[PDB]
Amino acid sequence: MRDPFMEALGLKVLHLAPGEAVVAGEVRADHLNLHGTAHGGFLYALADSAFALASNTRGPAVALSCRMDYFRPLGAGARVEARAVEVNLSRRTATYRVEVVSEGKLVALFTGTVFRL
Amino acid sequence: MRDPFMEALGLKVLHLAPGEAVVAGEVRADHLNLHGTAHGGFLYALADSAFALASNTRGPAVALSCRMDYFRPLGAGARVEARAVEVNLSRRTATYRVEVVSEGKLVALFTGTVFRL
Amino acid sequence: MRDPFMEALGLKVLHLAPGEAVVAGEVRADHLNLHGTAHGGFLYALADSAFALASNTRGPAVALSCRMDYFRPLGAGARVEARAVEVNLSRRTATYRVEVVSEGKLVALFTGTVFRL
Amino acid sequence: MRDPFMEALGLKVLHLAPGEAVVAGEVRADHLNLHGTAHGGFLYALADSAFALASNTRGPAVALSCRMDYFRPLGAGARVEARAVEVNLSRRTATYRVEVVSEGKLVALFTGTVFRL
Ligand SMILES: [Cl-]
Repeated sequence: MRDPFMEALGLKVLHLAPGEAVVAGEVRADHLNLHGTAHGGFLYALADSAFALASNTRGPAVALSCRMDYFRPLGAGARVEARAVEVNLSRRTATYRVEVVSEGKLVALFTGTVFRL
Repeated sequence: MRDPFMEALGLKVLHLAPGEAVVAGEVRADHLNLHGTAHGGFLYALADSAFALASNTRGPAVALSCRMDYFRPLGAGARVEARAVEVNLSRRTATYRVEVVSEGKLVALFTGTVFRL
Repeated sequence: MRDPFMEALGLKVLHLAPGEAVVAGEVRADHLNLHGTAHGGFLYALADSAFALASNTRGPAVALSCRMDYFRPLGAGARVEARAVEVNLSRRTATYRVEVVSEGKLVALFTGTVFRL
Repeated sequence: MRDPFMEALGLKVLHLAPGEAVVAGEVRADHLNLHGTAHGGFLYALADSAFALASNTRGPAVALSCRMDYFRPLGAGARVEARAVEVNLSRRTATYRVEVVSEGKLVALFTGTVFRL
């Protein structure tokens, strides 16, 4: 398993088991947006990566629809984690909840559904 | 206006006007996922960037909730664009639709709502 | 085609063609919520009905994920329509955009994806 | 507190406390769709009602964006519940997760964000 984008973003896996995964990273200078806070795409990439790993432990799967709800902004240097858990596993689709956490606070909530190939 | 993450991803602005924006990029080797296709986070970052620029033409705004629907995978070298248009503009919130297109095909659809500061 | 819930809500079809549908209704006294405005479930039911009809013109399909963005409240007596159009049609999934309109104003935006049986 | 639509749908409250609520109902003949299963609008109305009650325990609030993920169909006679819990409470917005359950099975997952008036 090699994910070029995860590697480019400096992400690491803290846990991987059937139906679940935790991916972590640190907000670097190149991850900031025009507001000076962690770009929504960086936080989403983090959650999506945990989502991808968790869902693929059940077999090949690709994202269909994902929702990202942002609660708190993060600045450079912030250590963040995306914790993915399985909500539903069906024959051709599956859904996961991914909590994005930093220093014990829920920074964002990701909800995604995949199509099982 | 300087967005470190957009710059790091090699994104460029093709259009910016009141309530709308178009951001473009090319899928590079470092943008691929474990599947060998454009990482969902890269495509989302592209759409989110157009969303951010379009929404901020109305004044400071931050994302609340965003949905990303994926329709077609993209490989390295693909030229992609995210076209953001305003769907609703309220006093404290606004919503935008962002079409992600590559070679005339709709690759994904992004729907997002911001909170106006 | 008989839909008990659509009938119970007093909904009517104003258009049905391949990949698209328009469903209309009027906000009645029994459709109001604790706020005295059209219940979110009534507006969603309206959009979902147009979504269901439009998607099923392509063959049997059931909803996977749907998003409803609310922009303006409606009171009793308001005439409302849900206009569904096809955004993407794939082999096993399809996505539709449904605009909820009343007196020329966009009251809400519904985005939904179905699984094709 | 009187909600005409909840009453019309035969819904009842099983729990209400700060930041949370449980609403229950039974799928009646008039709640079925063209497929002969519980209409998506009925299940959404159920979840939305729990969402509305839970969010309003914190003060007046109206829905901004809601997502409904469907996992299992329900037939006439099914007893269903929507359990709403608070995910995030901010100054002007709040987010809730609502699990739709029937006979111990997760039938659907609702995720919604409100604007606090
Ligand atoms: Cl959504």
